[PDB]
Amino acid sequence: ITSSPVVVALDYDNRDKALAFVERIDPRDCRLKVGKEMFTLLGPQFVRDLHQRGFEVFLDLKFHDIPNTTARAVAAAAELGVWMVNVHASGGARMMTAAREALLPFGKEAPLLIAVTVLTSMEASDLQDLGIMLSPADHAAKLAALTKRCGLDGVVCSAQEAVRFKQELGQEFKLVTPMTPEQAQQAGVDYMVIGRPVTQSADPVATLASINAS
Amino acid sequence: ITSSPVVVALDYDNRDKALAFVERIDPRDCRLKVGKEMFTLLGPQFVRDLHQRGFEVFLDLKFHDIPNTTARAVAAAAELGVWMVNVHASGGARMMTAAREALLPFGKEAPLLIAVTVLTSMEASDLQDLGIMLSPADHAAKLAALTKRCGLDGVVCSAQEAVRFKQELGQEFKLVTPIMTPEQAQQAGVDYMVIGRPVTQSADPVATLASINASL
Ligand code: NA
Ligand code: NA
Repeated sequence: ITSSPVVVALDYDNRDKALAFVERIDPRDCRLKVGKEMFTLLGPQFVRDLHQRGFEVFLDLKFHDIPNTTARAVAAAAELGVWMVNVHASGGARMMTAAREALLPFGKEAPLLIAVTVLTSMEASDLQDLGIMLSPADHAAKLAALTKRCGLDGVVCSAQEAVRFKQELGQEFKLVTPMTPEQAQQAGVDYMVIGRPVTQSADPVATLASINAS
Repeated sequence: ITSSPVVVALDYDNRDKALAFVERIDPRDCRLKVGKEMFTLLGPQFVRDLHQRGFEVFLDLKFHDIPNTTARAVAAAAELGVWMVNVHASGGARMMTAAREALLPFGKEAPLLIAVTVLTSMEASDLQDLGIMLSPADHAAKLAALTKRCGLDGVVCSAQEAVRFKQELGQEFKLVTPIMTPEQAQQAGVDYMVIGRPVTQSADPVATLASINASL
């Protein structure tokens, strides 16, 4: 297992460079996130290699499709054994319900099922283009609320909103964040994705130690 | 390369079933669509395996992420040599621009870059949960217009919007459709037509395809 809430983003262009960083660290100190870049390049096999090496994996593919296809993609993630997988709440309640129901047969050995609400990249201008008058946080709030209605395990959101979300949605609703690793823990966050501060550091392990220690 | 506008959806749950079907057909008669069902199970190597068999491939993963991540995913698809790849218009105009710019190094060898607008699964009630009061057809038209503004090659849409989108967006702008029949889809202006079970679960898929192509 691992006591850490830290998930280290592996956003590498190349297999060996990723694994050479992964050798330098220990499954006890963090989990790993595998996103669309490395998955499109290497496939589930890279996730298996991380599993061999003892790590738990957040498969961050942000599934956004019709309900049958998302349910089958999420079930494939569960068959792969990953620890967390995410879907777009923008896919709607039926799609999330279907992703949830696909995991029921896996029991307590299913990955956590997290919704992306509003991508951290989106400003209000981006939202106007798509016909969303609200602010990024009000729309994210509405999507988070829809996510909890469908019984998913939690949402991706800013640490700024952790306070507000743990309020409206409950303590057990997991908040994943893609404001210090101390300030965020106190404000509600459950797991913390951190990339370059760890992967571009000199002693990622010590950096890991330092974040963890707080 | 085939002259057929048919793209047969590979939505199997294992490699051997998929290959049993694919080895029955000829790459001159159709293209193949690989979506999340099979990419999450078998990864990019399955795409390379289909190319070894001579097929062109629509990688249907519907990338919806921040711009710099989508852009890397799109370039990974072009490095794979796929014929088509898609993204969600919902990711916004900067994500689509970043996707298009990721294909500039690949020149004429680049995949066609297509944006999903509204998934065919979404009814008005599914959209209202999200704060969209526009009808699906109108929300898709809005996303389709944004897609063309960003310089992408076309959109996924229903044959029911085909005539509309060709009027609004022009003959060059590609329409990929996933009840109207093939010939009627063509007549409406659809460029490429994804077809799944009618072919994959047919008695003789070689014969079902040939009948489809004959009407086109
Ligand atoms: Na995000
Ligand atoms: Na669709």
